[PDB]
Amino acid sequence: FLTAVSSIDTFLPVLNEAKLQWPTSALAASSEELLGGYVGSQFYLQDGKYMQFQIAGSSNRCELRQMIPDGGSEIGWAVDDGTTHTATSSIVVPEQVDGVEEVTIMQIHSGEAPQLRISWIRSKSLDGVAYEDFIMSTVRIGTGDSSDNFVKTHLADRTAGAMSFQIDVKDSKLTITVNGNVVVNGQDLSFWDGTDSCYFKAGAFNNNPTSESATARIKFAALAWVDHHH
Ligand SMILES: O=C(O)[C@H]1O[C@@H](O[C@H]2[C@H](O)[C@H](O)[C@H](O[C@H]3[C@H](O)[C@H](O)[C@H](O[C@H]4[C@H](O)[C@H](O)[C@H](O[C@H]5[C@H](O)[C@H](O)[C@H](O)O[C@@H]5C(=O)O)O[C@@H]4C(=O)O)O[C@@H]3C(=O)O)O[C@@H]2C(=O)O)[C@@H](O)[C@@H](O)[C@@H]1O
Repeated sequence: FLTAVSSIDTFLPVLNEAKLQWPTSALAASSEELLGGYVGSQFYLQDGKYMQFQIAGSSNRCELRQMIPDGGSEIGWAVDDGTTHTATSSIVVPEQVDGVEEVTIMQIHSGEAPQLRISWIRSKSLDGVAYEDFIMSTVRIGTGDSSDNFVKTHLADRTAGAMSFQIDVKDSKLTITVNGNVVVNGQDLSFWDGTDSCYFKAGAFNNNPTSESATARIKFAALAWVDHHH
């Protein structure tokens, strides 16, 4: 068998507060199964150090979903509880194979919709400007499908090396920090006030591929989910 992610220390904290959804939103592995060596080509320890996710198919996923720690059930939190909800990661996004067009690698999601997706995308025009092979944030400020429901931002061009992300939610404001630099500062999340079902996700969620067989692949050198009280 392939080497399991839980065979080293690095990812135990997040695995203790996650379930794995694969190849759909249906459960693939509970937190205890993840901590206890769940492994396959979709989810294995790569190069002795990376938690690697792989998935093919439109809207299929191999994704961690935030859980209450220590064997608990699904978590839900609010964007304005006065704490800071923080997701940190260090991600190697390799060159994606032909047919893969957008891969969501971190999210904030609720009972109804994704508040935030951080995704790699092959090609995209944003605000009249073309970008290629880059990392994007998509924030929902509404529940509809037209442009004004979203704020989409170029976060960084994709790099060969690891790229760090920090997602902070505090007092209905979102901050995104890439390689130590604040890119998105205080994006408003007030539309979501009253929602108590938000949670973090991370991994690989395959969006709008041109081929159903093309396999997205994303490597995490680090991932953590932490609520900071103030
Ligand atoms: O490309 C465009 O045309 C526009 O796309 C806009 O972004 C899109 C994305 O491309 C994706 O389509 C994205 O997909 C969302 C999807 O709409 C749902 O919200 C889905 O929800 C699932 C949850 O992630 C979660 O896995 C949930 O799990 C439940 C479930 O009951 C399950 O059975 C289990 O037992 O318990 C779990 C639980 O843990 O809570 O299931 C949900 C499900 O219905 O399957 O999540 C995906 C997602 O992961 O984000 O939607 C966005 C969008 O914003 O609508 C945007 O880029 C726009 O600019 C483009 O024009």
